[PDB]
Amino acid sequence: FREVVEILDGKTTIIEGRITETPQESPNPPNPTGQCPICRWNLKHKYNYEDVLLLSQFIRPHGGMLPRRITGLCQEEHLKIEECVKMAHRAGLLPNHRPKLPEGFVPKSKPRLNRYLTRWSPRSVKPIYNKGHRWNKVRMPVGSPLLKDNVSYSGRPLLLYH
Amino acid sequence: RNRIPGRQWIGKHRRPRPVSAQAKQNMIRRLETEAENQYWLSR
Amino acid sequence: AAALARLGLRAVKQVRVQFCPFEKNVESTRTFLQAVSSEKVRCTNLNCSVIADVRHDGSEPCVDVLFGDGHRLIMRGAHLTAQEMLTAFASHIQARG
Ligand SMILES: [Zn+2]
Repeated sequence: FREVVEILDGKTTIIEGRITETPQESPNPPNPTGQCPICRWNLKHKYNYEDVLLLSQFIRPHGGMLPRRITGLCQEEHLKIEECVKMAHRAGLLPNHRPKLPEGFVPKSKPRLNRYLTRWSPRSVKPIYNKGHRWNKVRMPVGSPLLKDNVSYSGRPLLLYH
Repeated sequence: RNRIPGRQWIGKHRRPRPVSAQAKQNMIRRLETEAENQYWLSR
Repeated sequence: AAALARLGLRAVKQVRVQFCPFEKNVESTRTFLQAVSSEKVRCTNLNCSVIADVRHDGSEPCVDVLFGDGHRLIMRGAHLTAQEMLTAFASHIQARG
């Protein structure tokens, strides 16, 4: 973690680099031979949007997704972690990582509607007025198809559309 | 507000009805029975 | 060096860059230099002098700039990213004046 410090003194602006301590990776990965950070920790096809401890390890202090060249995730796993992180945000988890604006905690709104496993953004969705009958139906998406490869203990495949 | 022109199952436009996982199960079960059949029908 | 030259660098008095080439961390400052040494940037202001000071013994990369509102900008290269220096440079030396 590299913090950049800045000062205004005597009409001079001073900018300086500062290096704090990064945690080293945990001692003993289950699949040392493994390539990508998800895989050697044997977490592939396992984590869901619900697992916060795993997701938070890739993101920024102000809440955005971390870049891939730094993390080095197998591309498949990178897109999955994106969708997972967005679902996690919209699900009102990671309340720490929202950016901090003082004027922002003033404006009372009707308390956030609790939602979870939300695929799209709240704005872009248009209310479906027409439904349609048994044979042609408009389906409401739930979760993202990127997660369709997760393990099913029930043996039953997940319902992506309802 | 959605219609199926003419009669439901007859004409050149029909009701779309989809195949289901149940139906696949049944079809495959019956196939397996036939395969075993012709093995015993062979000799 | 586009972001700098698009901003009309004419407001600068003096740009001096002191660096120590044999230190393993040099690149950023050097990169900064080559974006200052660009033709368009230097073509905007003929009143701006760019001096490159090189020291072997010094061990500290540093960039100092002066501009016409009476501002003295000192940026200390150690761990600072190349594009960060040019970024802070643009918001400091252009938006101010
Ligand atoms: Zn992988």
